[PDB]
This record gives sequence, structure tokens and C-alpha cells, in this order.
Amino acid sequence: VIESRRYSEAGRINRSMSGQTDIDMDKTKSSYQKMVIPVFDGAYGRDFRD
Amino acid sequence: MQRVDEMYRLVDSTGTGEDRDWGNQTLLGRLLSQAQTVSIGKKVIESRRYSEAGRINRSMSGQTDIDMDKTKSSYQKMVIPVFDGAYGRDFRDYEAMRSEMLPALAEDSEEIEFTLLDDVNDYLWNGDAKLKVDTAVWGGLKADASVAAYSLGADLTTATEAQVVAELLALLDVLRITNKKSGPFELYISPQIMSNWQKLAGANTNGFMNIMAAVRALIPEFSVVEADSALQGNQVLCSVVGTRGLHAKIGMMMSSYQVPRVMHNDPYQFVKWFAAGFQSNNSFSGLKSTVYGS
Amino acid sequence: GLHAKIGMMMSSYQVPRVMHNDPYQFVKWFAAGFQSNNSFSGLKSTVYGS
Amino acid sequence: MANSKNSIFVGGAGRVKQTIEGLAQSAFKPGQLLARAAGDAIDVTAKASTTYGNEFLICDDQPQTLGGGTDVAVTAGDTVQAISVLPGQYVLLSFAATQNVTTKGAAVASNGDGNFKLGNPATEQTFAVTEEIINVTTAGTLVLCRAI
Repeated sequence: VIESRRYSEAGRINRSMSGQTDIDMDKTKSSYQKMVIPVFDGAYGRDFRD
Repeated sequence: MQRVDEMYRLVDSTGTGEDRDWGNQTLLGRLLSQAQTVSIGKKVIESRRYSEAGRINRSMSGQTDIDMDKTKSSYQKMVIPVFDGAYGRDFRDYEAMRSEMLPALAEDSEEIEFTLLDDVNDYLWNGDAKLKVDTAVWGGLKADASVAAYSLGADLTTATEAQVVAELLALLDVLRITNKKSGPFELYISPQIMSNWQKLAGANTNGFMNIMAAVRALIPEFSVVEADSALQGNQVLCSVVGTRGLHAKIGMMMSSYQVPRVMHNDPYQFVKWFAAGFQSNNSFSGLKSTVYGS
Repeated sequence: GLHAKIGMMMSSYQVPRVMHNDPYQFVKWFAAGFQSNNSFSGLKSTVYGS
Repeated sequence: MANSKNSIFVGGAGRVKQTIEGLAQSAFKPGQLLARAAGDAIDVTAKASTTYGNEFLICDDQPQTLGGGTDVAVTAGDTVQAISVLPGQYVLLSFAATQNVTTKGAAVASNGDGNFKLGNPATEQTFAVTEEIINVTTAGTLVLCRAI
């Protein structure tokens, strides 16, 4: 398995006329996605007298 | 490092993120690059537009009562509000993510900064009846009384090549005829209309050319034709940019700082803030300068 | 976007013969895997038409 | 979504939170009302809606380096990091079903199941005050509220 990380988007915004009101915080989450590696094979063969 | 209970998997934590949109901030990228910088605290700005007058008589001799008049004035106002946003993590987490060298803070300063500009678009294109000092509301580019409203008749998503130029000149003539404005105009389209203006022409029967190669060949008045994601569906907008049309004034440019940590377990916090305002030019009598199509 | 990761490149070898009447045999094998990208929200990157 | 809701304590840029650690008893989701019990264990409240004197104790989201988010439930029998809410902070609560928030400033009571609801402020303890105009239909949606 080979995994890879894809994060997200965030952010809150308030509009203010005065400039002094309580402003807002956020943070970025994360998640993963995964693939897989299988094995293929094949063979061939003849006899001795041929 | 690599517990042997699960040593089959392989990880590469470097991250990708998310790409924004097609024609996201094309208009706002032009307004904020030509903006005038004023000082912070000035909530309202003003400007004056005078008038035209004068009565005139005529005779053969000349000995008649000459008349006289003068020119009035009126003032136009805008407003400057303040936008802000913040982000932050705890203490035990960030010291853990500092160990494995995961940049989990620079993947926020490049991320809240996008959302800060993206909610100026909800003010530029939709406005707000919440920030008013005396009479200087903004209202938005599709509901203001300083924006000429013009209803489209034919749907520009299904029409042919001939009905496009026949209904793009009827939009431009609400700036050259009934509003007397001049100078190089520029146009902004929906993402969906920019798709449908790539297909087959239907008129030029020599080779293959698209509708966008007909609009910027028949109408060279449009100096700049771009797409913008703020419109959606059958709606366009044509106006002038610069100091004599749609313009912006920046109160305080975009700056950022860190709330300082006092104790040993104070969480990390950062703040970004910004302040600017928008207004479109009007004449004294009421000759507008921006047209919003449908 | 659409990408592939090769585990082992395509190689071939011969099963060795012990006796005088061992049949001839050859083996080819290969290992790789596929995955398309996917964001946090589910914004994909490949479209399959009908 | 312009209103990203991936942190349960969004209450100012200078106000730090007050944390009450303790043990778990069940697997609750972050943003629900808690109540401490005998021993040193926390779980959902399961008190009546018309009972006063309860402490404003909500479940903080778990750390990022422990598999924690705003929708990942906690693991039972472990240390759950919670939040005691001071008056004058904004927090993301979790409402019940079939109620719409029209005006910014209604009273936020507490349902008996560990979620919140808009109740009449004459027979129940008022915890917080609404700060977002949305309509919810599925039980477990995050609505911004100021704790005063």
C-alpha cells in the first residue's frame, strides 16, 4: 500500500465597521488516500523431444 | 519509525491542498492594483461633480436681453470597512508536528489569506446593508443604485453567433448613448458563457472559428474580455475601470502578526486583517458608468 | 492526476534443468498499480463518458 | 463553504480556553453537553431539561495527532479533553432536529440527550445565545453560539 495526504480548506471572516469586534480562528484538517500494488505473472514451455 | 506490526504501507506526507476556481479574482485583481491608498480612520470619502446650464437668445440686430445662469454642484460618497480573520492551534499538537517537520502553520497562512480576499468578493459582488455611515451604503455590483440595470432578452448560453453580437451591442449602448460615457470598456463573463463561446460559429463557412474569435473581431471596443467566477448563468457586466469609473480605495494593506505567548502553554495564534472600499463614478445629472447584464 | 507506480519492472528467467529430460520452461512476471487523485472534498480528476 | 466549522472553540483571538480533563464512559461526538460523575469519569449529561445549576461543559475536539476532528467520535475509556466555557466566548454547539434559528440572540437551552435546543427561557437554564442564522434538520449540526 502507498498512502498520500490531502488536506483541506478553512477560515472564518467577519466584516466590521468599527474594527473592534471578536474575530474568528480555524485550522486545517487532513485525510489520506491509498493505492495497492499487485503482482502479475505468466509462463510458457515445451517438452524435450520436440 | 515503522512499527513492524504494519510495515507494508508507505506514506509521503507532503500534501497537495485544493486549487481555487476558473477565473476566480480577475476583476478584484485589477481594482486592488490601481487603488489609491488613504489613511486609516477615514471612514467616508467625498467628491464633487458640477453641472451644465446656460440660456441663449438670437436676433438679427443684437439689442436683446441676454440671459444668464450658473452651475450647481453635488457630492458623492463611499465607505471604508475593515475585514479580519485568524487561525490557531494548541500547544501539545504543534510541538508534536514540529518534530516530524510537518509545515502545519505555513499551510494556514497561505490558506486563510485566500479566504480573506474571497469574502471581499461577497462584498464587491453582493454588498451588505450593514455598513452605513450617513448615506454611503454599497449594496453590491448587482443591486446598487449606482449601477445601470439592463435586462437581456436572448439567452446567451444557447444562442447562435448572430444573436450574440446583436445583444452585446445593445448592452454597450447603455454606455455610449443613454449615459454618454467614453473610453475603453472591458467585459466580464460567467464561467458557463465562456464555455459556450468556444463552440462552432454557424456563419463563417471557411475553416473553423469560434464565437470568441468573432466578438473580439467585430467589437474592438472591449479592451479586456475575461471570465469571472462571481457571475453564474446568464449574466454579464460591462463597465469602465480606473479613476473615472469603477475604482477602489485601500484603507490599510494586508498585514499579519502573531499574538505573543505569555505562559508556557499559550496556544499559537495569528491574525490577518484588511480594509478597503468600492465605488463607481456617477455624473451630476445621473449618468451612470457601469452596466450589469440581467 | 492519473498515475502509476511500478513495483518490479518486467523481468524474465529460465527454470533450470536438472535431469536430461527436464522440459524447457520460462517465466515472466510484473508488478504495478494505479490510482487517480482525489481531494479532501471529493473533487475528482478523471471523467468517464457513459 | 465560507463558514468552515473544523474547530469547536472559535471564541476570539485573545481568549484562551479552560480545560477540564477526565476519563470517558461512552463514545460521544465533539460539541455535546457533558456532566462529570463519580470517580473521575465524564460522559453525556442525561439530566432533565428543566434543571438549573449545571456547568457549561462541552466536549472539545480531540488533538490532530490523536485522530481528532469535529465529527470523529472519541474513544471510550480514555482521557477526553473537554472545555469549560466562560461567559463571553463563542463556541460551536450541536443542536437537535427540527428547529430553525431566525434571529441572532435567542435563548439556547439544553435537551436531555446531550444536544441543545431553542427553549423558552422561563423554565430551563439558559446556557448561550445564538449567533448564526441557519436552519437545521439532522441532529448533530454545528451552530455558532455566544456563551453569555
